[PDB]
Amino acid sequence: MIRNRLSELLSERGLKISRVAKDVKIARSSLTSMAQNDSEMIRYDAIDKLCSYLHISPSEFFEHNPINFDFTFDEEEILVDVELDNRQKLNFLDVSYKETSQHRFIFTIKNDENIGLKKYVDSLSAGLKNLLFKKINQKLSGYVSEIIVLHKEILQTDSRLSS
Amino acid sequence: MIRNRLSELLSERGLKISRVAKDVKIARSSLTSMAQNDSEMIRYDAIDKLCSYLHISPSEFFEHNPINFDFTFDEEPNYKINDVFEGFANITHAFSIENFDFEILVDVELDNRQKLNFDLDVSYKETEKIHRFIFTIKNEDENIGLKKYVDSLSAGLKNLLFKKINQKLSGYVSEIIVKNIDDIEETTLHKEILQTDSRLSSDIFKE
Amino acid sequence: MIRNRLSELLSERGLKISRVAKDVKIARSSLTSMAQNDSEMIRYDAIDKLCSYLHISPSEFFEHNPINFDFTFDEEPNYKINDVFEGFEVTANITHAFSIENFDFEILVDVELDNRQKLNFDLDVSYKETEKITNSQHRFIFTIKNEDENIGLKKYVDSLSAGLKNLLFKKINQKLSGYVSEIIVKNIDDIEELFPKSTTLHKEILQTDSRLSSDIFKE
Amino acid sequence: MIRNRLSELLSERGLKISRVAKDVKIARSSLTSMAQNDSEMIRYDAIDKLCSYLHISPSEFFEHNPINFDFTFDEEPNYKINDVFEGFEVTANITHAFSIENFDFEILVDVELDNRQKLNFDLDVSYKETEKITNSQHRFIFTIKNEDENIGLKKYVDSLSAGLKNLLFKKINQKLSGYVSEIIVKNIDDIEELFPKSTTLHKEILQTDSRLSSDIFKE
Amino acid sequence: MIRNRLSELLSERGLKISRVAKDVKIARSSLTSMAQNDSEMIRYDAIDKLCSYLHISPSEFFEHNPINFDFTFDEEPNYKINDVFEANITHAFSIENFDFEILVDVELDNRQKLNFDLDVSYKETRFIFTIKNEDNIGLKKYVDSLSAGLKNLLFKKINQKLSGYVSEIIVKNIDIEETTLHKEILQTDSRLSSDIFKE
Amino acid sequence: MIRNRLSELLSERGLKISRVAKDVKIARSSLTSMAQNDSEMIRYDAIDKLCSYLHISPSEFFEHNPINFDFTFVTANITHAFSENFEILVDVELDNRQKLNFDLDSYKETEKITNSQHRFIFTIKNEENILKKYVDSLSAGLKNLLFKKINQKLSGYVSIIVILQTDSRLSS
Amino acid sequence: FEHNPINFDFTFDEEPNKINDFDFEILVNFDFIFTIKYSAGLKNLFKKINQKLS
Amino acid sequence: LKSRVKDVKIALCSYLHIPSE
Repeated sequence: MIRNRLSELLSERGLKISRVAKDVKIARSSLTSMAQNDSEMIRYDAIDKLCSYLHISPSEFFEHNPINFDFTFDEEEILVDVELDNRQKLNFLDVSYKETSQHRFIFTIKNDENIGLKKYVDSLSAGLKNLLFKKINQKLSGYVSEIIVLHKEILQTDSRLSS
Repeated sequence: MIRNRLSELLSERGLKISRVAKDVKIARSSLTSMAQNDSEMIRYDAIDKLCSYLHISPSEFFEHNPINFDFTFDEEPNYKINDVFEGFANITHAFSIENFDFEILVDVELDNRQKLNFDLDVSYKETEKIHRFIFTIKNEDENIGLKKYVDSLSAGLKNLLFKKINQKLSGYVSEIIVKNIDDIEETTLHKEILQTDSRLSSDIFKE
Repeated sequence: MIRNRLSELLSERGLKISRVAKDVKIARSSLTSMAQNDSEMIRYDAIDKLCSYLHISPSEFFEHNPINFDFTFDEEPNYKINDVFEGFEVTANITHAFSIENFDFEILVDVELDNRQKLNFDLDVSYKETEKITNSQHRFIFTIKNEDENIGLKKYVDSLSAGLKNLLFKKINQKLSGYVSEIIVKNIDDIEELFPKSTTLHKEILQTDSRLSSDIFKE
Repeated sequence: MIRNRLSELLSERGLKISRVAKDVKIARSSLTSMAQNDSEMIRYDAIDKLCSYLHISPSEFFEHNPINFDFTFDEEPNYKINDVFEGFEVTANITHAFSIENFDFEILVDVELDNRQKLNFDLDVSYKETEKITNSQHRFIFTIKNEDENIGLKKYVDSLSAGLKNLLFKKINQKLSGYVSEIIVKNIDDIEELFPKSTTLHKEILQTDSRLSSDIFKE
Repeated sequence: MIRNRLSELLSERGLKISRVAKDVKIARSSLTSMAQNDSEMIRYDAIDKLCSYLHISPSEFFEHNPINFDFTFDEEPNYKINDVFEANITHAFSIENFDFEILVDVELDNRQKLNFDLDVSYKETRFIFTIKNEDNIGLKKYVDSLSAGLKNLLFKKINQKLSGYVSEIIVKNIDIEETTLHKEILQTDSRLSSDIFKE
Repeated sequence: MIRNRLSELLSERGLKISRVAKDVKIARSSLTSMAQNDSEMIRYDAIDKLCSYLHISPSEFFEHNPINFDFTFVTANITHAFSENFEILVDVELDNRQKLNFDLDSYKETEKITNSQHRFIFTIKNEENILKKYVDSLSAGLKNLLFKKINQKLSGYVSIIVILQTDSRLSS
Repeated sequence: FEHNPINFDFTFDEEPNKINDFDFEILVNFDFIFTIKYSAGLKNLFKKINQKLS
Repeated sequence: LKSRVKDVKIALCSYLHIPSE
């Protein structure tokens, strides 16, 4: 669980993406992608150029939490595996379709044994939780569209969870 | 100036590339390079995995100093190459250089926007055999300000800077040399020139 | 900023363009271009002849202010274009061919002083209305949407003289004209008139020019 | 006469051509051409950048003198050329290909002062010998015949400064070399060597440059 | 400014082009053309025969004055022509406004050269033009100095050149055949009427 | 008999043909031809520009005399090419209409000062010493012009032979 | 056979060295005849390592 | 324990503490 903090810092200091790109000589698209926790790799040069410009040590740019989450699906259930440190691996479910520019199916988990999992999710900070929420949805949405298969409308459609 | 400070941590811990490779499912080949500070891009999954396995925080997996050094090489160098047919593996048998002088422009940007500027001049000295071309700066008294800035850095950053500048110097010399030398069939002469490297020795960059 | 004070000198001394063009042996077209500041490169011989004929040292021929403004426009703007079918073919009129709903983009200005320090101001521009200068030509009129936070730019601009401010005002408008026209031409294709010397919509929209009225930038 | 004083300023301030080119974002070739006076047309942006970077007004960037010299070469000279045979092919030594017996031409100099009145001085030049200063490149030497009846021209030239005098000398020699090389190449055809990178006689003679050495036109 | 004085001499003597053409054996057309000061070249042979026949010195034959007038016409004129679709030139084309600048460069006996500038505007219809600024009085003071004959020659030169600039512009801008319109305008002339060049 | 005194004026004032041509904007060849009394027709513009430049009235430019004269008729070496042995009817029409008539009648010898120029000396047989008094009164320039004209015309007639470069001399 | 409450994980290096016309790292958490607490029936796992080297 | 019994690393005796059955 790791995330950038560029989005916030930029909001706090009042600077807009446009100036940041011109001053640090980095393409707008890459800088925009790096601020939403989308890119998978962060070029070292980018970290040094930004840290120098925003006058911040790399302590602020990166936010880390040792707790990790593992998700597993079959080819036929969201098998989350809270994996805290000390190799204290744990296991936690069943979700079923409930109801249906933005088409969104609201699948809903329906199961008094999630009390430990809910406590674990509550501990994560706002940004990491938002990353976790985006990650769980992205994974399921990728898998769900496979069942439906010109314009590939299903690809644009995503899934949703609630609990 | 940013480095990854992986090797240091691993040594004090007492582990080895081999163990970590499996303990955290990271290709042995990649985990090797990322330890020599010589990989352009680092992924996030690596950061979290390594930070957790060694119970550390990102703050100590990175070292950052505001000063940045940029190196622009000369476009018109004064060089004489004397094709020697006798002898050709030796390199000295294939070609020797009477002279080779070019100008290095170094720009040092401090924390404050202030952009101090320094100028350097380099000259061919001799050919040692570890072969390795050796180049030495001419003026180190009119340009001592650069030396003060280089020493203010830590050991790792200085080592990285030295690795970078030496590689860049090797690039200009090897590329310029390959253009005015006739290739001879054997590991051809051109291939031997490419593998060759050059080192700059001075008080300003002692290590 | 630098300019050729040829026009002011010619106006003051009372000479006309033809008399000078014939006497110093420089071609009229080139001389009348150098009267304005459209020309990019000037020849040494022209400077020598014009300085000798008018009894002036090169100090009075050039006026230089150390300040230097830079202009860069937003790469990804917001534009809304509605196709209008009101019989453009019969009469070549801008309003008939199309209408503009909303046009928003960012203009970043980077005032650089004589000192090595560099300031930074931002400007937001919006479309207001199209106007009729001649019954054959029109000029779109935009307006800056933030003047309470950019009083500095007004303070620095007013430090210039009349000619250099005229030169700057021409530069910003000319750059705005090309950028706005390029977006419209890329978005909408061309239509030719029914009765032809025939002029298409692309050429007509390329010839037209924009303007950026604002309390800060005038004259 | 007018010249750009970039070289003297760069020498005085201690800066070097490489540093200036990187700082003002101008290609080194153009800047080193502008260091001399070979360039004919210069850009406004170059003037602004170089004046801003060096903290100088344009009054110091240009030096101007109202005087103006115009040289018109004769259209009918007397050329005496012998096609000496000495195996030029073995070694490209110009003197082997040919020798000059007697080359005489008339140079008409008009000196236009700041006042509308103008004077007129006439000069006669003759061939003498070949300097052979460099084994690869030889320079022809010509001397002004009448110096006693043209003393007035010397008085006027000495009123100019060092740089403008240098510029004047560069012009008379460059034009004299073009007039001579053109005449010589018109008289004799070309011969090429078998063993090269091969250079013909035409190309070698065009490369060869002359020089007019006399007290009036010193330095 | 140089003119031949043959026409004045023949009238005072009492002869006529017809008589001389036979006495000096010179073609009648050539002799009568050389009599109107409008031939570009005079042959050496002609001077000796005529000088001997009239018992006159060459100095009497030629009249010379140092002042030289050079006229340069504008290259960008304000021409506005109203086309009429109903030969009489007044029916083909009618001129609204035709304004251009004439630059005059009087060269005195001394090397010093004075400069005067004149503006010319269309008045009515021989397309008669007139000069806007007559005060530019320095040019007039000099025209008066020229003798009676030389002044007439200068007036003829300006009138012919004016026709050149005008006719060309009009014919090169307006289209017709019924001696067509084009063959009429080129023949049409023009005259600059004002006190400065009064004849 | 009419000639222009440009050459004498240029020699007297010290000016050279090169400078005069540039100042008066007249081609060098035309001015050179005019300065040696060769061209047949001349322009008014040249007369005015030259007179103003030299500050001279046309009186000095032209020299005229009413007396007129009328005439009526193995190797590349010219001498070896051909190989044994005409009368000239001259008049002296005076200004008073007192026309007079003179008769002069063969090849005497050939003299070539140089290989480049061959001259045939057609000395006159002296068939009227009164003609000679008339030629004497003339000035130097007009007499030289008369010599040049008669030599040119008679040489042209003799080059009968058809070689062209060679010129015939009628001397006495 | 005998239920074993212990299983072993062995992994050699992927880059061994020596030839003429051999030191490697075995991963088990602990770390020509090549030399260097957990019934003798099963112990005879030893058999698997034998085939591993050759 | 069902897909859930992954921990076996197979697309038991020491895993569920059961030759036994």
